[PDB]
Amino acid sequence: GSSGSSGTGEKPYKCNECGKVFTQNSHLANHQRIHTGVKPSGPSSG
Ligand SMILES: [Zn+2]
Repeated sequence: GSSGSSGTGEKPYKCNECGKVFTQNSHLANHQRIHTGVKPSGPSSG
């Protein structure tokens, strides 16, 4: 199962999605936001 060598890098917080890194955790989490659907469902109107 895709048991290949695609993901080298020992970091505390890395956005595997793109390949970035953030000292803090929140930074990475908030960033991952762009790596997922963000349709205007809540009280937001785009
Ligand atoms: Zn990213």
